[PDB]
Amino acid sequence: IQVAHSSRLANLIDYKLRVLTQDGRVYIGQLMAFDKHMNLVLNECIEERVPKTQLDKLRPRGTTLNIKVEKRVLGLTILRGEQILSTVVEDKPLLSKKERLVRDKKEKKQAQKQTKLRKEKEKK
Amino acid sequence: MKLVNFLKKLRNEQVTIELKNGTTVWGTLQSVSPQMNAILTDVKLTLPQPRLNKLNSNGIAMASLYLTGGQQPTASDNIASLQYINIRGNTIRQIILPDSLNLDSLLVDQKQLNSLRRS
Amino acid sequence: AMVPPINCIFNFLQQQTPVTIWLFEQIGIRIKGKIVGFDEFMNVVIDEAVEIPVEKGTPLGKILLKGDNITLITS
Amino acid sequence: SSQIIDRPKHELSRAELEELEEFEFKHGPMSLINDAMVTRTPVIISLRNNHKIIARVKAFDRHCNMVLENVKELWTEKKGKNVINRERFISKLFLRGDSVIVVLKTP
Amino acid sequence: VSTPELKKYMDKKILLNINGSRKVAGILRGYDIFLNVVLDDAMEINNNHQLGLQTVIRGNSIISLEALDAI
Amino acid sequence: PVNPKPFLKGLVNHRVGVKLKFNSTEYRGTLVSTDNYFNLQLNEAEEFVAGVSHGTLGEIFIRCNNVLYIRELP
Amino acid sequence: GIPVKLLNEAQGHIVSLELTTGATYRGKLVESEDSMNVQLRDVIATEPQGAVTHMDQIFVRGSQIKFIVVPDLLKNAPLFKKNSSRPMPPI
Amino acid sequence: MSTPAAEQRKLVEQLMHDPKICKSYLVGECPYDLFQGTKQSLGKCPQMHLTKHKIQYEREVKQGKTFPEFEREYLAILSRFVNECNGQISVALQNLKHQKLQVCEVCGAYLSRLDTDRRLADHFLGKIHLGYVKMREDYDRLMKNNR
Amino acid sequence: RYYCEYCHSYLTHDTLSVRKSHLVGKNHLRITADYYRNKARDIINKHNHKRRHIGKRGRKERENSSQNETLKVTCLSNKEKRHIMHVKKMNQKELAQTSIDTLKLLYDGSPGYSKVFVDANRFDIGDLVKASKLPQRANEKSAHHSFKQTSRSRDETCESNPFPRLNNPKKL
Amino acid sequence: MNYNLSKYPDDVSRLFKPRPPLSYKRPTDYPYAKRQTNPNITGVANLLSTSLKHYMEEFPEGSPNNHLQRYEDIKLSKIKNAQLLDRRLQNPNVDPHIKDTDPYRTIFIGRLPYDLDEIELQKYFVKFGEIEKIRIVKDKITQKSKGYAFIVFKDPISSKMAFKEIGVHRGIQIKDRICIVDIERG
RNA sequence: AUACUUACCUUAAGAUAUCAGAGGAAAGUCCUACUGAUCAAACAUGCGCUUCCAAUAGUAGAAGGACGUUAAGCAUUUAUCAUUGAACUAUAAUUGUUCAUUGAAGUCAUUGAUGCAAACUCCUUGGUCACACACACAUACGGCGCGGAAGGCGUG
RNA sequence: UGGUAUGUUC
Ligand SMILES: [Zn+2]
Repeated sequence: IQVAHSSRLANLIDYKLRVLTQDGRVYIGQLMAFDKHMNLVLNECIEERVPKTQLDKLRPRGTTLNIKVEKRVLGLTILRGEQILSTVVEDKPLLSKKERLVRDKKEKKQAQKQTKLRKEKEKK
Repeated sequence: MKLVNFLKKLRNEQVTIELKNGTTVWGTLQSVSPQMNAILTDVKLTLPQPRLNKLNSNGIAMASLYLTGGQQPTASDNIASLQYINIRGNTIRQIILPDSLNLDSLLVDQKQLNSLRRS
Repeated sequence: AMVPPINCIFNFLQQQTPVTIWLFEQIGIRIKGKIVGFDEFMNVVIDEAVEIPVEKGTPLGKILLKGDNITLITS
Repeated sequence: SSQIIDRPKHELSRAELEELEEFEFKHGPMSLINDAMVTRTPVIISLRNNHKIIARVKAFDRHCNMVLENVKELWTEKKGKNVINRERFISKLFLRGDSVIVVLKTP
Repeated sequence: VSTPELKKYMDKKILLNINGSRKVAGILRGYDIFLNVVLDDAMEINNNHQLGLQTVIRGNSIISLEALDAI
Repeated sequence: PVNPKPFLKGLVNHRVGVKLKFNSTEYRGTLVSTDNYFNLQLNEAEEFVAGVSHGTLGEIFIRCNNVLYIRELP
Repeated sequence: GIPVKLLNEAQGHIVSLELTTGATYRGKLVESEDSMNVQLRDVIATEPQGAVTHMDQIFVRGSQIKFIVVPDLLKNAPLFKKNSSRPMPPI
Repeated sequence: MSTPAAEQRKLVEQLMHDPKICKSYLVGECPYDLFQGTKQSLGKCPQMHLTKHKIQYEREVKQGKTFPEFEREYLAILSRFVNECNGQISVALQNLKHQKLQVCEVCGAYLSRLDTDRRLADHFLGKIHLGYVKMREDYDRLMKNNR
Repeated sequence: RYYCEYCHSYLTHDTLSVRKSHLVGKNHLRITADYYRNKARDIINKHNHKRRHIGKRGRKERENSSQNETLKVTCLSNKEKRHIMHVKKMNQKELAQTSIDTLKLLYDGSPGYSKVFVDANRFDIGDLVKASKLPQRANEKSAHHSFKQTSRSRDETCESNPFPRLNNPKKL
Repeated sequence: MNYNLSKYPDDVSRLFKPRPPLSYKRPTDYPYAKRQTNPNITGVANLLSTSLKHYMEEFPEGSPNNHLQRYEDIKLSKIKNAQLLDRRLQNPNVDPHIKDTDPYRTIFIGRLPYDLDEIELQKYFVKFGEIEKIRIVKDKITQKSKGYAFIVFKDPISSKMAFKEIGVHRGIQIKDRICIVDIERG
């Protein structure tokens, strides 16, 4: 997967991130929101960690290393920004960029209609 | 004077960020936030072994490199080559700058010079 | 009636009641002494301070103790 | 001068803030680094991860972050009896300010 | 900024873990906006030795403050 | 009845010993000037990593967060 | 910002939070603050080495939180909507 | 106010005989302070109030060397608000004289008999009503201690 | 400022008292309940298709379909499917609110019954049901409902109801 | 979920049914009491005898701080313009050219046209009083008329009304400009 | 819906690209449907640009899962502390060993945990597009069908 | 010159 060179964390809404924390744990999920303190909200994020028993297979010396990774499933979590260490992008969004544009124009139309209605209703 | 405004001027240059884990991030630098949130692109995370046999290394940062998803499975040393890393600012210990850039052009704060001419 | 902790430190000052100050651990000493003046940041100055390992420890005279370290102030 | 030092910073005007920053760098504790910036003498800086750097200060800052040239990093590594002195030369370096413990001006 | 919501825990016995190991139980008399707390008749649960007649705890070092009473 | 900021203003150009929180390292020296963050500048300072004195140090800037206490020396 | 407001959405619903010491807590979220201080009620508490107990209420200082897990329906909360229009605020 | 550290400094700076010190705060509740939060606030208290004077005053009462002309000063404060709002509640009773409504003096405002006990309990737990209640029973307690 | 996207309404400068008063308001609470009822209804009844990726059938496949036969398709009318989908949605709703509570009926006289099945005297959620009641500020609804509340105490012993069978029970 | 601590009815609170409880995993980091950065930060003075001497033999001269040079250049050019301003202020009584009769009759006019004349502006002042002397100031380096002139009238009351009129009416109509007028003030 | 009653509130400031040049209200300020250069955003628009897009001539396969089964798989390893009495070995206050008694805590698990490995079953995802059933290629390989996805670069 | 909230009356 290739990510745009000028893509800040505001562009990467709905991409699937790979957040790394201080205790060596990786959180993987769809990005929903972020903040000034850099504390995310992740939709289907699944925590992974390397157990202390599997860890010495990572130490520098078969061809490929195989690390059984203890993963827990949690859903719609908010992380805290103090713990976050770095974020990487794993997967693109579901919808295409064109199709995302179509949805956004549609939603702008529907919202403007609803507030026009709410105004003309409060007048009568 | 804030040196973050110095550091924002770099913006397309191969740096090496040495973080507080011990992990070093080598790569082309895109923007830097006002809290020193570096965004690098073509990065090569690596964790230097300590050249003495019995001394291990950071173990938590070994776990952090494997869990990034970019460690080459055949690789002997802890290196992880990954497009687009984003780094929260409090992690950076020091930033190894390139050899070539001239400091005496870059370190001129335009705003300090601005007020000092104005007053 | 509530006593806020500024008021409790100020009562320790005003009655000169001798305090044991628990610093946070991995340092491993405690400061006994009397509180002469305290800060907004909970820096305190201590007259006739003693430091104690974790009751034979050394005396310090009067110190300024930075409040980032202090864990308990007890009497 | 003294009155701007004593007053709380949320009250002070913008020009007073800039004035206080110049005053604390000129007549202050960070004035040490400033003298070594101007007199171009090396400083020894002791970091929080037990590394010692010897370098000249090209610029410094409110948080004690400093741009350094001709940086030389010295460190030692020990396991049991064994100890090794490792040293490294870097040409130009940014140093974030929170790692520093003590900064010494070389005579 | 905003004072913590501990108006319901006043004058009740409370156990809080200072740092990560110590556990101090006392009566909560007052609180600050940093979550400093001053509690009378403290004791350090391990045998458990009493602290003193009046203690303050810097809320930097408090993690959690469960209440061993009615609320 | 002396508060910490007047205590540090009182110790200006007086011998003081600062001990850092790490190794029980202490620097004994004369206090030149102090900040609002209580950054410390010491002149003609000596270094005590234990009771053991290792050397003499010309001028040191001691960063504000590291110091455990500052005491006035005899 | 949005994440702190999402924590305010979850009041009265079972949340699970893991502190920085390692402990896990799952209980109703009674009150939460802009600082992230949370007060859980009827809470099942798992200590770092694994022992589980029951607490009637707990107040955790929000500085110590690693993460909070809220109910799964709240992804449909309206604060996630990008395109949204306001009714022209009054005086 | 802004950052928490700045907020404390104000409190500690306030922690650290009558020319620059108000007496009404030092006896009991300063009636400037009590309904300053609500709409009927006359405004800010013009004489300075400190917590250190309150601790010194608790020390002076606890030692027992009380000085009652201070309480006469405080009673001289209370009489204005008592007589003014008593005139104003008789104005309320005149308006109620000249859909069932009743006038409550102990808040100085209207209630209904039709409303239930919990809404009326809500009104009885107010800044205005409790400032009034501390004001009034303190006034009657000072009067019976004079007599 | 504070704006409630459920209620779609601005308010003045939010203080924790004013905002906390708004969030427990009645109008706000019915509108918020409606919002999540509608979103749960949507994530049930969203009727949207996967993409169909259609492969060219092999000839060896297409002989054996020529053998079997066409098979008849049953399709309802418009009015018929209107009625039948109303009925099916109603069946799923009442089968979702169905709960099995027989074992509470069977133990209705037992000696420790009030402490386990009343659910207000339990030791785990006894305090919580007490806290859950409401402010109950409109008592006109309480006087409009003219039943007796008829609470079971915790202090019951087996002396009351000695012989359960003396006309007191009804059949299962 | 037998009970509801929430504001919502029961049907709404069943919609917020949580996930199952989290499983337990053994920690891989340090327990909270054992966390510390580095203690035994060794001393700084050992460097000062030996390692600093290699550094000075290797890098004897620091590179010049040319970025501070630009701040000092704008400071010193400010000081230089202050000194030239001191000189130009150094070079009234010795003025001579405006040292005709007494300053009570002398009105100044400024921002009048450099390309104006003597006689038309003199008639402009003669509108409001008899003229005794008139004098344009032209730059002694090169004789562009500076746009300022001194007109001494026969009477100071007429010159006062002249200054009033030709300044207070937005600056009197010049050949191509707005000529304010006042007293001499010298 | 109105109205009335109360109760709770009624605010951090400032800014909107940069540098240089000409003009207007000696130092600086402000401004210019002024003018250069740089930057950033949107929208069009291109590159012989780079990667990826599933058998039907067949019963497949690729990518990712399983909080799936075989499965008690196969191999290791774990299941309290203090007091008192009794026998007991012994260089020994009785250190070792066994039985009972009082007190103190005590996540469930031992069909667990941990290490290793394999088979099987099943879920989601995709152009299951068009023309072809073809003798190519050293400058190593017409990248010379239409689309789609994602980036790189350029112009307006 | 306001907002949200509360409950009564019609
Ligand atoms: Zn609302």
